[PDB]
Amino acid sequence: SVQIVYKPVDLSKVTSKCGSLGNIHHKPGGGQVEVKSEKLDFKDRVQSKIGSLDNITHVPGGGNKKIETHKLTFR
Amino acid sequence: SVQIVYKPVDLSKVTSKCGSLGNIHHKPGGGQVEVKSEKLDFKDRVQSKIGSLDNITHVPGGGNKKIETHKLTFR
Amino acid sequence: SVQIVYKPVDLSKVTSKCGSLGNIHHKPGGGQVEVKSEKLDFKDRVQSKIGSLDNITHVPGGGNKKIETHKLTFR
Amino acid sequence: SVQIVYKPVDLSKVTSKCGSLGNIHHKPGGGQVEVKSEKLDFKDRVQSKIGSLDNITHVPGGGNKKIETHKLTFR
Amino acid sequence: SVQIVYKPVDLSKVTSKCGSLGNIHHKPGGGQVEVKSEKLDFKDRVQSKIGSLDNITHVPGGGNKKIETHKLTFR
Repeated sequence: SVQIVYKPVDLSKVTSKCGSLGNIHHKPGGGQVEVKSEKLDFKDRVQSKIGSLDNITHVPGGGNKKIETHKLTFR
Repeated sequence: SVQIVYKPVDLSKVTSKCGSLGNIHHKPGGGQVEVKSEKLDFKDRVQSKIGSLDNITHVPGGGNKKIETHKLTFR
Repeated sequence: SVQIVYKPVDLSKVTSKCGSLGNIHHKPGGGQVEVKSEKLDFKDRVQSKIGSLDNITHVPGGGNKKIETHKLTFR
Repeated sequence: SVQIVYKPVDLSKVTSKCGSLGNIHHKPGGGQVEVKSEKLDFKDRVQSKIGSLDNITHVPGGGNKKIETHKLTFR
Repeated sequence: SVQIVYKPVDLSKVTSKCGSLGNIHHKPGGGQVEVKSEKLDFKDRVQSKIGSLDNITHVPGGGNKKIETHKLTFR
């Protein structure tokens, strides 16, 4: 009596073409950093970062993404 | 009596063509940073970032995205 | 009575073509960092980072991603 | 009696600065070449070139030129 | 009586700076070449070139030139 036929068909394409990719320059924190501290009181947790941190250069030739989710729930 | 026929057909395409990609310059925090502190009281948690942080250069040749979601719920 | 036929068909493609990929320059923390501290009191945990930390250059020729999830739940 | 004092002083400079140089594409003779010849008479020297010849891509980072000529003639 | 003092002084400079140089593509003679010949008479010297010949890609990092000529003639 209860017939379920789940037939998803996918013939798709995610495509990229690039003749040339390059000459990328990333220069963070060229300038001068000066931190002068006198008579500081801390009564709890301290987190400090000084300088050039967590800087990213990401250059994928493709960088193509496909996300697909299939869910069948029967109750 | 209860017949369900789930037939999604997909023949689609997400496409990019680029003849050339380049000569990208990213220069964050060229200037001078000076932090002078005198007589500071902190009675709770402190988080400090000084300089050039979390700067991103992202250059994908494609960068093409396809998101697809299929959900069948029977109750 | 309860017949479930789960037939997902996938003939898809995630593709990239790059003629050339290169000449990438990443120079974080070129500048001068000076940290001068006098008479500091800390009554709890301290975390300190000074200089050039956690800097990333990521250059994949492809960098193509496919995520697929299939879930069948019967109850 | 005849005194000649030839003192040319040169402190000059020819200078170039280029942040990035690239992504140059040179595609000569992409099309189709068809040469059909019937019943030709030549009674003297023949020179023939067919296709893609003498094509130049010249990409100097500098390409700076200085020409200097000094001539002293006494008679 | 006849005194000649030839003192050329040269402190000059020809200089180039290039941050990056690249991603150069040279594709001559991609197309199709077809040469069909029937009943040709040649009564003198023949020179023939067919296809992709004498194609140049020249990419110097510097490519800086200085030409200097000094001539003293006495008669």
